[PDB]
Amino acid sequence: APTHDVTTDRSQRLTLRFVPVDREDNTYSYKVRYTLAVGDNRVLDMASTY
Amino acid sequence: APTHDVTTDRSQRLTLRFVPVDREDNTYSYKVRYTLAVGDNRVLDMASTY
Amino acid sequence: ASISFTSINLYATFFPMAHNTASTLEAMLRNDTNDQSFNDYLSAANMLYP
Amino acid sequence: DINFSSLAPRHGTRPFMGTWSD
Amino acid sequence: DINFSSLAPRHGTRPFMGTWSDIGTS
Amino acid sequence: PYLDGTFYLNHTFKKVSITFDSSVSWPGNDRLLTPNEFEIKRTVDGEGY
Amino acid sequence: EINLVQQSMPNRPNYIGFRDNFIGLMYYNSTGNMGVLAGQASQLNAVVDL
Repeated sequence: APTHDVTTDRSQRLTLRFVPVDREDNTYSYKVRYTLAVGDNRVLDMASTY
Repeated sequence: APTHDVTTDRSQRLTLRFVPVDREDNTYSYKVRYTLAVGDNRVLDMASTY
Repeated sequence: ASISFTSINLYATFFPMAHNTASTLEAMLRNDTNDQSFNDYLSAANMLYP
Repeated sequence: DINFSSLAPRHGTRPFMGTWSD
Repeated sequence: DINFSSLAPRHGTRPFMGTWSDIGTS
Repeated sequence: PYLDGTFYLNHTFKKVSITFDSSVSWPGNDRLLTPNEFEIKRTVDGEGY
Repeated sequence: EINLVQQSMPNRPNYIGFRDNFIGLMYYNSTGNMGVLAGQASQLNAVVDL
């Protein structure tokens, strides 16, 4: 396995939950807004969002 | 009392109330996030937060 | 038949990339010769005629 | 065909790409 | 004891004429 | 199942926790949603885990 | 006529109220319920609870 500069997890979770910051509960639609934050020195793939 | 360089004459609050930026109630937990901001030339002590 | 939602969360899974490596890749992908591009698998104009 | 414990890159990532200190 | 040596700089109070003032970083 | 690999009783696990020297938690340093213990399965949920 | 004869005793005193310094009203020393204090840009947690 490679070592140096391939992985560090110094107090950073692999999974972050993000709870809504606005919500709407209309009869035919439910809207939810989030603040999706990607910290410094992190890259997020949007193919792992659900 | 010292007459200068111990108190600002600028408009500054001595108390600030940070409303949640996100909250979600679970079934037995309550999660509350804030953005705690400290302005320039203001020093905050975490003793006095509650 | 009815449906109602209580709580919709967003879960985002971040790779724990090394910090130096992470911000090397930030520099590269903040350039306009390295701008990402996507396409639909079905690239089409869709028209329904009666 | 391919299977697990054999997915080897060998090579690192960053300090080969020249950097020099302040 | 149970842990408490988490104390101040071991200064003394600054010298003055007329009991008090402020000198800051001087 | 020892020799034939005919396992069938893996669904009975509900946690495993790994520590080294009884003061280091191996998947610790924040990784999992609950960092210091793996949980194979959770009954009575509330975080949507 | 025989339910004239009955006896009574007060119920046990039971006092209910929040703990000594609000003990157990926040998760400390917990998994998946850790607090956060972090930068806003950095996003890396500066609290580790064991």
